[PDB]
Amino acid sequence: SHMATFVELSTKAKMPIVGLGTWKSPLGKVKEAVKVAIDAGYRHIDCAYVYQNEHEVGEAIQEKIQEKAVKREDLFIVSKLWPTFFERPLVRKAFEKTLKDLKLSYLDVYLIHWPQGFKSGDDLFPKDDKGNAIGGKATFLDAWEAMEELVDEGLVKALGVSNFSHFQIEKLLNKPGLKYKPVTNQVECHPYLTQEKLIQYCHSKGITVTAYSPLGSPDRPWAKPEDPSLLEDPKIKEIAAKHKKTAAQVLIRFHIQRNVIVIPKSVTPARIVENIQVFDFKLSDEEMATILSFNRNWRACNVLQSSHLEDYPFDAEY
Ligand SMILES: NC(=O)c1ccc[n+]([C@@H]2O[C@H](COP(=O)([O-])OP(=O)(O)OC[C@H]3O[C@@H](n4cnc5c(N)ncnc54)[C@H](OP(=O)(O)O)[C@@H]3O)[C@@H](O)[C@H]2O)c1
Repeated sequence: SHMATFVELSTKAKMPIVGLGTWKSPLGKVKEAVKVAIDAGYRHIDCAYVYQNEHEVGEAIQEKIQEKAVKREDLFIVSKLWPTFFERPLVRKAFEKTLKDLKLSYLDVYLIHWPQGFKSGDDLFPKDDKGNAIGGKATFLDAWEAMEELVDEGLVKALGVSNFSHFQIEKLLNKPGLKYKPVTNQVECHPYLTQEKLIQYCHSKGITVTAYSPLGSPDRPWAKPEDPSLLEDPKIKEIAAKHKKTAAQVLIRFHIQRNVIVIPKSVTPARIVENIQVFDFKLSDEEMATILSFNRNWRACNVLQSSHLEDYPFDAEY
């Protein structure tokens, strides 16, 4: 039986430092994966409207509660608002659909998924006549305002952001009449993209960081063979064997020792268990410095090249 360390948020709520990622987890597999994760000791699940698997995640959560395998109060469920729903009435609708699918009465954290607003309508990925993303009417500051109302009504415990640069976080914090501060910024992070400056900034403002794609998202559709590959990095593997651990476990531990929340995804039962077995070893200061030195400023997940729209996050240095 396993328990992930708590990272305290600015609201005093406790966020498990390891959670389960659910992106690309297919229907027919994610239910069992969540069941396995909960049995193994995971209490933090990372979800999203756009992953379109939340109802299956909801079933597994409900069945485990009925089973008395776990209590709601000890689960930590995160989902995300997709940018085609930034317009106020759509925030509540998308949120409601997420909450129904998940079979919950509240979410622990609700994130802005991506800072650029997209055209509303039936398409989740609106493009023009070329494959160019079409922007929306509402900005992420508009969406936030509607999201704050969710917190006022007890439906969500805390808010956060995903894929924000420090400029965009600045914009959020400086917003007039801000009711709630983000408790986390969820961003890609791993040894090829160390986010030293972004992490430094977020921490200085009492904002935690959640590391996504910590294994380098090998199952991402657009992966190319020549693309750098963290799980096969001989230097990572060599630090692993010294601790009698797998590479995946080092990659996960790396975030833990920087106090960064981390959410590796798997639908494979043995890997789900292996991924939370990371509290029984410690990387030395030297080993941490070596891994930090692998930074390549490489983004595994950067399929959105919508730099024509305002608030493209990745043009900024951090
Ligand atoms: N914009 C955003 O906010 C955003 C973007 C991307 C991801 N995320 C979140 O972060 C989560 C994690 O990122 P990600 O899904 O991109 O990828 P990732 O967790 O870095 O890697 C997932 C891949 O690694 C494999 N894997 C898992 N554990 C392994 C192990 N112990 N040994 C070997 N292979 C292993 C998985 O295989 P199997 O599943 O087949 O075992 C899957 O192919 C996502 O699921 C999502 O919740 C958020």
